[PDB]
Amino acid sequence: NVLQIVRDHWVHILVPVGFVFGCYLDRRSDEKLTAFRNKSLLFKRELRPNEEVTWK
Amino acid sequence: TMMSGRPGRVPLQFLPNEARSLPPPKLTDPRLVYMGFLGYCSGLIDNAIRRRPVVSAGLHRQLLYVTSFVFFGYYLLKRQDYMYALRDHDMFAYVKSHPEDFPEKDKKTYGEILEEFHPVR
Amino acid sequence: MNPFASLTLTTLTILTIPIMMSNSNIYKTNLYPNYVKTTVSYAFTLSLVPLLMFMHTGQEMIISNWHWMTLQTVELSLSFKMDYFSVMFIPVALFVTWSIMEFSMWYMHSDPFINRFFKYLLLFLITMMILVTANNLFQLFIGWEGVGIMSFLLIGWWHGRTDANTAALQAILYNRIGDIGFVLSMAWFLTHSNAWDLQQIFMLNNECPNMPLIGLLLAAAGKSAQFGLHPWLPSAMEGPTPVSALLHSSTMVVAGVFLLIRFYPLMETNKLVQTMTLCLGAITTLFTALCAITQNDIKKIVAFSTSSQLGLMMVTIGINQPHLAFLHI
Amino acid sequence: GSTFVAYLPDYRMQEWARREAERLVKYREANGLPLMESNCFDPNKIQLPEDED
Amino acid sequence: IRWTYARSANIYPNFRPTPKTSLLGALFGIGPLFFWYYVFKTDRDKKEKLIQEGKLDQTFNISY
Amino acid sequence: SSLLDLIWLETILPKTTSFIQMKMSIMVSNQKGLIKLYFLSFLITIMISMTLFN
Amino acid sequence: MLKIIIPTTMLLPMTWMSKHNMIWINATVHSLLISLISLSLLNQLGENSLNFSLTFFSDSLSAPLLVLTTWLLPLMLMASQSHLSKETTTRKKLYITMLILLQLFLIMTFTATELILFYILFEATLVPTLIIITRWGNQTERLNAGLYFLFYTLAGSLPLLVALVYIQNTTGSLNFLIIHYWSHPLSNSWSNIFMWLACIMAFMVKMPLYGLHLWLPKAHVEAPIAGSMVLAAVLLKLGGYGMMRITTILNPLTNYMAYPFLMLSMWGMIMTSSICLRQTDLKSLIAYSSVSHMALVIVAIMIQTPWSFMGATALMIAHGLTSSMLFCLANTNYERVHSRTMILARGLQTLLPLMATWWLVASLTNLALPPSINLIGELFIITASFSWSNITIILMGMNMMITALYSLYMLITTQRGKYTHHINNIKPSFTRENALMALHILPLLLLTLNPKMILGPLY
Amino acid sequence: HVTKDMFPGPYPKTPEERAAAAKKYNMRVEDYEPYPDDGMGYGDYPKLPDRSQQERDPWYDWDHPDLRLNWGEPIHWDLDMYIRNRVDTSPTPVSWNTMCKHLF
Amino acid sequence: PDSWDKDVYPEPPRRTPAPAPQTSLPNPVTYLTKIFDLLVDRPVTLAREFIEQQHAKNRYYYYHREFRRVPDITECEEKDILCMFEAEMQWRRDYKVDQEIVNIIQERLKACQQREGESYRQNCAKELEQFTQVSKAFQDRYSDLGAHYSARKCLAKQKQRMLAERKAAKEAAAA
Ligand SMILES: CCCCCCCCCCCCCCCCCC(=O)OC[C@H](COP(=O)([O-])OCC(O)COP(=O)([O-])OC[C@@H](COC(=O)CCCCCCCCCCCCCCCCC)OC(=O)CCCCCCCCCCCCCCCCC)OC(=O)CCCCCCCCCCCCCCCCC
Ligand SMILES: CCCCCCCCCCCCCCCCC[C@@H](O)O[C@H](CO[C@H](O)CCCCCCCCCCCCCCC)COP(=O)(O)OCC[N+](C)(C)C
Ligand SMILES: CCCCCCCCCCCCCCCCC[C@@H](O)O[C@H](CO[C@H](O)CCCCCCCCCCCCCCC)COP(=O)(O)OCC[N+](C)(C)C
Ligand SMILES: CCCCCCCCCCCCCCCCC[C@@H](O)O[C@H](CO[C@H](O)CCCCCCCCCCCCCCC)COP(=O)(O)OCC[N+](C)(C)C
Ligand SMILES: CCCCCCCC/C=C\CCCCCCCC(=O)O[C@H](COC(=O)CCCCCCC/C=C/CCCCCCCC)COP(=O)(O)OCCN
Repeated sequence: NVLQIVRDHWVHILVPVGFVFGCYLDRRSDEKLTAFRNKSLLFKRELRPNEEVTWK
Repeated sequence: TMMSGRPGRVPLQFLPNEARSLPPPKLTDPRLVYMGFLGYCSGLIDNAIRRRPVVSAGLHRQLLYVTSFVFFGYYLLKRQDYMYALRDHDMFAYVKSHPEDFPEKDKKTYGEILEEFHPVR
Repeated sequence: MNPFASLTLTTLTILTIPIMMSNSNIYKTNLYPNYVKTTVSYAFTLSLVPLLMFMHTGQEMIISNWHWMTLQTVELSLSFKMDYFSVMFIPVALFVTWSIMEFSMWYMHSDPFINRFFKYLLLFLITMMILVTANNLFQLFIGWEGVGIMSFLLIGWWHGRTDANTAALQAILYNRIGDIGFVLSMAWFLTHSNAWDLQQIFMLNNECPNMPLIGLLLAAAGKSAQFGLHPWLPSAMEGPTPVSALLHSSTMVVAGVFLLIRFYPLMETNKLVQTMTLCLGAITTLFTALCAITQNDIKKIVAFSTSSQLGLMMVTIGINQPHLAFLHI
Repeated sequence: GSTFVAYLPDYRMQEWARREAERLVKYREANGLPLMESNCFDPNKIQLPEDED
Repeated sequence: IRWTYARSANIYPNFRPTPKTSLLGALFGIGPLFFWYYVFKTDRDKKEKLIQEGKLDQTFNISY
Repeated sequence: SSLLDLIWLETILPKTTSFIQMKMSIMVSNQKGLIKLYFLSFLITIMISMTLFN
Repeated sequence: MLKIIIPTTMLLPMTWMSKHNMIWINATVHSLLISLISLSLLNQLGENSLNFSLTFFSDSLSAPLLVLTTWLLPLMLMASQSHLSKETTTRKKLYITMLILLQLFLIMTFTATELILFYILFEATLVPTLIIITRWGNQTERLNAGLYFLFYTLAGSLPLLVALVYIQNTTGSLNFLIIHYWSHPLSNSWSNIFMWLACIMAFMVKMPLYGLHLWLPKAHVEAPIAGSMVLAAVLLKLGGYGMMRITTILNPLTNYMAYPFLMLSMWGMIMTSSICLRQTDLKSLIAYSSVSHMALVIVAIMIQTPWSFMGATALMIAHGLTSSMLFCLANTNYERVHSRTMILARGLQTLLPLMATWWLVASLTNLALPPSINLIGELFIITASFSWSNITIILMGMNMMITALYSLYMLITTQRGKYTHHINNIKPSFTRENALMALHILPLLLLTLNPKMILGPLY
Repeated sequence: HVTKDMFPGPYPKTPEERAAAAKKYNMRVEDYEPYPDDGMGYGDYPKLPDRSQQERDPWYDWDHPDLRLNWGEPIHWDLDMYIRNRVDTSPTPVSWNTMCKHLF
Repeated sequence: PDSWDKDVYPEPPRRTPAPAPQTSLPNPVTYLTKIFDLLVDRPVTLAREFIEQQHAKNRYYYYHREFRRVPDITECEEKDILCMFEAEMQWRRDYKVDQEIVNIIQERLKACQQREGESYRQNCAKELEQFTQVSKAFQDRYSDLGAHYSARKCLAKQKQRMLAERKAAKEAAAA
């Protein structure tokens, strides 16, 4: 019965929320290390006609 | 280092007027979040010591602890950033004004540097 | 295409089906020993064909089917050598195992754990087939240790008897003394020849030094129960008579002689190791026959007979006659 | 997880190295080059220090 | 219980430093270490001398 | 098992450390609480600082 | 890397907000889920590393250790479920909190781009283990065991902090990447010798190196089952990981510096293997076997060759799994007999056949039976040592023979013979214990199918 | 359930404590004999005969038939050395020295 | 099979004798291989053809990754970290490729030894001598680097080897 099993089963959602938050934080921290994107001498590439960034 | 005797420094200013030229810390700064976590822990310990339901005894008191910790942490972060900015500024100024003590090292390539090789046997 | 490889791999593969079915319903019924005996007989009649092809032509093949791992310049893969020795020994071993299992269906009739006993015999046979057909040193070591563990488990079959456990631990101790030399040989071959594969070892060793051959001789003496490391074989009679008939009589104990046979191209280029092999075989056969001459237990007498025959086999190895030693095996 | 580990893509680049080695050995055998070279770097680009002892 | 306690925990409180204990401890705890150190040091010095002199014939020695 | 592990290895680091620290603790903390001796030591200490550090 | 760290942190509020009768189920389920997430890290490259951010990186040396650390927690919870039945809910939650904090510290330790962060977490792991040992311990010697465990580690690791701050003051960085790329040789000097000693001794004392291994038997015997599991499986490998990370700056000083430690380890494996032959306690025997294995790992790391490093990594993983399984089996016997003495309960194969099968498989894996990864590491290290010197083969063979001897001695003494007559409280083995042994043993035989996953960065 | 006074102690030096130790280990005073008071930590523990367990009577009704021991009896310091699975000291028909000479 | 290059993995023409029965007795090998063909090779071929047509119904491609050449360690500054990183990655890739070249040569040697049978000591001199050259080169380039190997240490080893060679040549010429 909803609104009753939630009071006992609300705890289960916490570990999963932590995982998605950690993935988001990993991507957010990744966003700050783009100083050499498409500037490495090995993977120096010309952009596609509809490409702004080689990787995200 | 010792910046106590630094010239043009006011005796009891927490944040000088020249500190306002630096970007302020964001409200979502991880250090501010850690200060809020410290305030939450203080509230939980206060609940536990007084023999009260730890999680849900006083919501107003826990909110006050978190808010006070966040406020003081924000101002402390501002002062810390200003002090580190001063350190870097003085460093760069001194390096600029004393060229003879910091010469440009003649750049050298590894193909013409002889390094001893120690075999692993 | 070339049914030689398909049949030779099929025999070894079908030898393992009852092990997979050991968790099925047939393992809990009294038809399991007959099932395993039928499987062994079918494997024997199947393996009779590659021997026939070799007899007609002389077919020789190497099968490197699965690549397990590669460390730098060294590549390790599951490789099977299907030469004269393998295609001649497999039918004989399968025939003997089939006969011994049919005998055990009668001998071990009142033993509550007969399905387990039969399963163990199958496990030992599988390990011995792994040992015989191995093409590199790591696989042959796998079989080398598997047969030893099966010997330990089958000797101490009646685990309530102190002497059976003592004999099993004795066999383990002597086999580990041999394993020391085995590991020494493996290390030497990997360090110098840069391979555990037999082909590369045969190419890069025209004048094989003393150390790897001495390690191989130590391993062979340990597993074939030569004079230095002999006493474990007579003590291995604590196990059931079918175990003493299969493992410690005709199939397991010839493993050291077979190992020396497998490395015969390097053995003939060394004269001191051949001399040591000859002396060891002679002293072993004499001492074991002299022990046998006055024993009262029949199983002990026949075990000492087996040890003396192994000594004669290693004498034949010492006089540079490996194929004759294989025929005697 | 075992199935996932079994089917992990080759980020260690083993078959890539196999293909590179295959093409290099094809090129060198055909052109008469002696396979692998003893020096990893071309001696023209190393400036050794003159001893004058 | 007495057997296990005497074998494990009653040893040190009854220990007394004596010439016998001192000499046996020194021997059994120091002698093997220096013996093996001497053996391995001599072997490795010999091998290094042979390598420097170039007469060791390390052909096909790729993995170490 | 016994001679090395349970006796001599135990004697070398841990038992020796414990014995030395306990003896030093006993020596340091065994003071009768008389200001006579304390200020006599202070006088001795003051004299040493004047004559040994300059 | 935060996709693993954040769920581990969220394990704490979930545990503390759980129902009084649902802590174990939730903790086990979410720990298993966290472990599944950790599996993604195994994919590794032949190039530099998996540099997630400035703070954390992953490598094929750190990935298997992280996977083992994440996998161990559900097993520890399963083992601890039994003896904590009569405990209050708050104290059980505190125990689970200690385990979670230890996992978090280990996870952050194994990534650790910067060396002072590595030291801080490597020392932070010391507190939860100490609390577990000295709080939930059965005997009265747990206090002395905890004191030994604390003070050996701290005495070893205090000079390491001074060495690290000196290295950063001189070089300018402690980030492992810069340290590796800007490495410079160490001149044979007394100051460099003492810097080498300060860098090495902290990891040596936790291996444990022979002669500095006294704390380990006490700590392992007096700890609860979960503490013994974690100490034998993960906490011993911290020293090996640290040595592998730090020996990059100790060259060429290591060539002659290593001799005292090489001799100590080579003789101490024989010494501890022989000690295992005369032991009246299961836990002490398992602990001394761990000491022998870690001494051989020390030899591998000191030899400092690619085969040495691969063998050391494989042996670390295999030993962790095997020692955890052996400790769990010993605990299953102890919870029935309450004695912890080998000779009391005998002939248990007649009463518990499946547990006897588990005993046999664990003993065979400890015996290094091929093609188990235990023998893979053993053989790689033996070959590397033989290339180092052909005379090591004698000691290696002696160690192998004695190892087989005491492994089968431990199996035969407890499983074979005649049952003790007066012991009549030996109940059938529960499904929990059988599942614990199965989850210990199946990963080993699955990993032997893909040995490249545990062979380290030099594969 | 075992008390503090029931554990092994230090080497006995007086006849009274010798008798007390003999009573503790459930044997006669005339049959009690500790190890020599050397540096090694035997302390107060009877020095039983070095006879093996294999040569004990196989027809007595031992409480432990496999180990051939009786409940409450003093245990030899090296019991795990003589467990019928290891070194035994059973007399042989031929003397040790003659056997050594013949074998050598 | 086109799945591998025949030039990288050379094989002799594999000349085989022809059946020359000297007696009227029918040998069992031919009958057994015929029944083996009928009962094994035909269903296997049918299943393979079915699977191959199912694969041809859905065809897609994958490509070999090409890597550009970058400056090596010999032309990097003392404390320049970016070029050092690029050169180290390139050197590691070259090390892997060299290892696989040695693997190819070893496979050739093993195949020759197995194929030539009893006359391998004479008929496989070419593979043995190629392996001798490749092993000598590989040994010179990477031996004794240790666990913590890098391009800088390999360059130092090459530098000392060239210094020794130059000194020996000067001493021999000026002898
Ligand atoms: C690494 C950093 C990351 C993690 C940080 C780690 C620390 C975190 C927490 C820090 C402290 C803050 C909270 C502690 C307050 C103390 C209260 C307490 O005891 O607990 C009782 C209380 C439950 O009991 P109760 O029913 O209320 O009444 C019982 C009485 O309180 C009293 O019951 P009793 O008196 O009947 O029981 C007696 C018992 C009770 O005595 C205690 O338990 C005292 C508490 C421990 C001392 C705390 C020290 C201060 C912080 C130190 C942290 C050290 C970390 C460093 C690592 C080393 C580890 C030592 O004491 C004993 O049994 C004696 C033996 C002691 C055993 C050994 C001692 C070891 C203590 C070390 C603990 C260190 C970690 C603490 C973790 C949290 C523990 C609650 O616990 C709680 O419920 C509060 C826990 C936190 C609540 C979380 C809720 C938030 C979740 C919802 C939102 C989701 C968040 C995410 C957002 C996004 C999602 C959408
Ligand atoms: C345990 C951690 C420390 C806690 C400290 C107590 C927290 C409550 C205190 C509340 C704030 C007090 C600040 C007072 C308000 C104005 C201060 C201002 O007027 O004075 C300035 C001084 O500012 C204060 O010094 C800054 C105080 C901030 C303390 C935080 C640092 C703690 C170390 C890092 C641990 C993190 C703690 C975060 C949680 C609290 C100017 O000083 P100045 O006249 O020019 O020279 C005197 C000092 N000299 C001689 C050394 C140069
Ligand atoms: C019980 C009675 C018998 C019943 C069962 C009968 C059936 C027998 C089958 C059992 C074993 C027989 C051997 C058959 C092996 C075939 C499978 C093998 O080929 O797959 C392996 C693959 O196995 C996996 O790689 C290894 C398993 C993963 C191990 C991870 C453990 C799981 C996580 C648990 C926690 C971790 C704890 C330890 C920390 C490290 C190797 O494959 P590989 O040649 O390479 O390449 C795969 C294919 N490619 C080419 C497309 C890529
Ligand atoms: C207790 C359980 C085990 C714990 C761990 C033990 C491991 C620690 C051992 C430390 C390793 C060796 C330390 C120094 C090795 C350097 C080599 C040196 O000792 O040998 C000779 C040194 O000669 C003499 O040994 C001088 C030192 C004498 C004083 C040292 C005390 C000797 C015994 C002390 C052992 C105590 C260890 C435990 C401390 C509590 C070489 O002569 P020399 O060419 O000139 O010096 C070369 C070095 N240079 C180039 C920097 C100058
Ligand atoms: C399980 C217990 C083990 C405890 C650890 C044992 C070894 C401890 C390591 C030695 C302690 C000091 C570490 C040095 C810190 C690193 C700093 C450094 O290396 O710089 C050296 C500093 O070197 C020193 O000063 C060392 C002095 C030693 C004083 C402390 C002695 C402690 C005990 C030493 C003997 C025992 C060491 C081995 C113990 C064996 C295991 C018990 C050079 O200094 P500079 O003056 O700046 O440069 C010289 C050019 N001008």
